[PDB]
Amino acid sequence: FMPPREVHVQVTHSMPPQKIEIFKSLDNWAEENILVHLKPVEKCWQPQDFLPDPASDGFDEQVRELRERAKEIPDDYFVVLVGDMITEEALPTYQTMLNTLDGVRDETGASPTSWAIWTRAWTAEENRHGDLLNKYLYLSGRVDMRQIEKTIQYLIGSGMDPRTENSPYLGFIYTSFQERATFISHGNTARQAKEHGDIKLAQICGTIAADEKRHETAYTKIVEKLFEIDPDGTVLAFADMMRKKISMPAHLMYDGRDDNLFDHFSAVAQRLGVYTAKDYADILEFLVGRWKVDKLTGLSAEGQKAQDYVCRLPPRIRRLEERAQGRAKEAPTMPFSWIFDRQVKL
Amino acid sequence: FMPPREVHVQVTHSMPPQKIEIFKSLDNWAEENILVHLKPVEKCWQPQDFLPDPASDGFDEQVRELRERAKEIPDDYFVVLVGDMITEEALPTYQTMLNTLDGVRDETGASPTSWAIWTRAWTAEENRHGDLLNKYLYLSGRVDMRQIEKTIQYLIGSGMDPRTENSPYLGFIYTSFQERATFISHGNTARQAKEHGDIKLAQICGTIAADEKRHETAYTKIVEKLFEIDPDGTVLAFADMMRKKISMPAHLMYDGRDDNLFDHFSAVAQRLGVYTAKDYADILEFLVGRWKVDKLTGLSAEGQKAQDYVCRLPPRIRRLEERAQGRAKEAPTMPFSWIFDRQVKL
Ligand SMILES: [Fe+2]
Ligand SMILES: [Fe+2]
Repeated sequence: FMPPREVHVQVTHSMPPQKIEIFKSLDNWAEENILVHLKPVEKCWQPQDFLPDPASDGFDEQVRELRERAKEIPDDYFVVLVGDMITEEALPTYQTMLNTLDGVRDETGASPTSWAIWTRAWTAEENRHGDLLNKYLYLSGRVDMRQIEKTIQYLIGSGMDPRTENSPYLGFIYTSFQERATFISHGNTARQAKEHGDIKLAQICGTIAADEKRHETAYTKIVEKLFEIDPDGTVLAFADMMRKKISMPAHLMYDGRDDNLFDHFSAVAQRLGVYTAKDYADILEFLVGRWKVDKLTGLSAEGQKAQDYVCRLPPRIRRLEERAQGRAKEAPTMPFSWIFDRQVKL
Repeated sequence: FMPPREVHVQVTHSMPPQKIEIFKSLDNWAEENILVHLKPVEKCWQPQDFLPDPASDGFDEQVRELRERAKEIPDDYFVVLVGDMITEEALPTYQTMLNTLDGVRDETGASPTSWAIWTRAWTAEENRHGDLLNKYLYLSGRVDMRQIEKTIQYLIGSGMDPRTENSPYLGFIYTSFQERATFISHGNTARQAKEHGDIKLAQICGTIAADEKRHETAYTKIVEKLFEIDPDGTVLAFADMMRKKISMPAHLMYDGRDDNLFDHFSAVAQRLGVYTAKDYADILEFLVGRWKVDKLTGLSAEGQKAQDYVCRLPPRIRRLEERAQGRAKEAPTMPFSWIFDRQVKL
């Protein structure tokens, strides 16, 4: 019953150590540019805002309406939603990931540094996503919670190596790409929940999307400054990540039944138009756009090629991955333990 | 609206670096002595096992029975249960904490080392506790979930510095003490749920207790080997931790309303006999017993005093903290946002 393992040689601490200082120097910069994308907790929504109120006489009719509505939502959607939700619940991993990063790590668990304050805050904000989606899914009755729980335990046990090699350059680029992927993801699960008549679920997805967009803005701003301070190392970092392809935090997903669970979940996501290969491209083009990569000049021999590769990658990735031919018609149907081994097209 | 902050100078990397090797050496030892307390995921219980089944015709009558029973459980209990639950949900922090530890850290997020495998697995096991208690509490309708959620967000944002200084010696002693504290905690919330007629909740707490006992056994076994390999550094570490007093992972608890929320939650917990100053002693006595600290001989000048301090501490802590006089009668009554500002004795 072994889950899938990371298949690539594991590289640690691949950024010149003499560069930690730049992040220690950037500390106050971060305090005034990042710790603003922090809504005070009192201002933040909480999951309870979107769920039946267990301390109200309303509770029953609310739970009943929730379920009544969930019937008009297809299984394929739920598979995607569930996958989405599982990714979210693997958060401990993700915090841990951010804390592998060399100049921006929380050395104690309660470090007073801007980098740490941000990490602990982002995590606290992120924690509400799992909770919300979880309970929603629980209440819905449309899904197999035990299999979903099992999946999550496998996932956290497995972890992820996003191949950031302990580099804040790579780490912050990764998360930049990452968070945008899930803004689109939820953006669409939201759009689609409305289309299937469930405004309250659309609201759940939409709010989660808003949160991921705010975080996107923050991590890009860190990278923007890195591009500004150290163009060379940064372009190099961006090209490195793209060469490796960004791998989603949930790729080692496993439910004890399906050895290609991630591939399969992603396929459904793609068929429904929730998150496509097309989007993956749109992300780094946006990112090449945002970081004005084309507008950079004066770099090292190695910088030249890195820039050009990263600038010219989206059109190629576009063609390469727009031949949905074998799979945008004769995709097989496949069971999913998350929905009691009911089946959906791939 | 600022939460409480850690009040002690933050010390990092206080273990001689030349000692990382001992943990790298201990790697295979850990694989055959620790990765056994790993029940395969398939064998593990999941939260759904203890909750109403949302995909059953039974769901309603189950939710109904759950709440009917929660009425016969007093508010003070719930305060304790909720605080217990919040501590649990601060898990991201705790994984992060274990990963601050120098020779036992996960360098990548999916490190193939025994130490990392254990950390990721322990975390995946621990994740179920929050989920379970959360949903239970949500269904119960006896508690204010929004205030609980808000508390959690503050908590994760705040984190904890358990003062382990990046030392696996200190880290593993901390978690050794820690996990035993919550085995007792849950042991008693369990006993007491039965006493108030809610067997299903007793089962929830009892199962969570079983998990923590398994983990206790593992972390003590790491420390046992450390005592065995390096008696000096270890006794020194144990005395250091005790001098500092072990601080619970949730001490910086805050709900936007009560500036001494931890103290207040702990007080209720003490009044109900869930976790007392008396217990805190019983833990390190058990630990001084378990690690046969008294039976050690041949140490350094500094080792002598460290051993004796640690051996003779529990009786003193016992007398010192058994004068529940000012507080084991005329404790004030106090509101708790976790229960809609209803009040309980302290
Ligand atoms: Fe998220
Ligand atoms: Fe626990």
